[PDB]
Amino acid sequence: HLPFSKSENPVLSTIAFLVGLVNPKTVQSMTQRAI
Amino acid sequence: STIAFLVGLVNPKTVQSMTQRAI
Amino acid sequence: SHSNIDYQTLLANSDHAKFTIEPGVLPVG
Repeated sequence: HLPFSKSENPVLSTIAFLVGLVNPKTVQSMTQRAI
Repeated sequence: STIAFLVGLVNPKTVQSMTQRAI
Repeated sequence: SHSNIDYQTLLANSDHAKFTIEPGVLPVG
């Protein structure tokens, strides 16, 4: 990771953005006031 | 971090626990 | 009709005491 240079082994995948998007879509705040 | 503050024990991993790994 | 592939809706409800999961969320990590 970033707080852990030790990261999960991978050669072609997608991990962080995946859960990121899961939580994002979960928000349902179609007008999410944010960044 | 998740491991940087835990050893010989850990959160399970089948759900979205990596949220922890991005603490 | 179909596309060999299933999907999820957005109008169902919750017992609030479930015991089922599914790899449609990608908590990979």
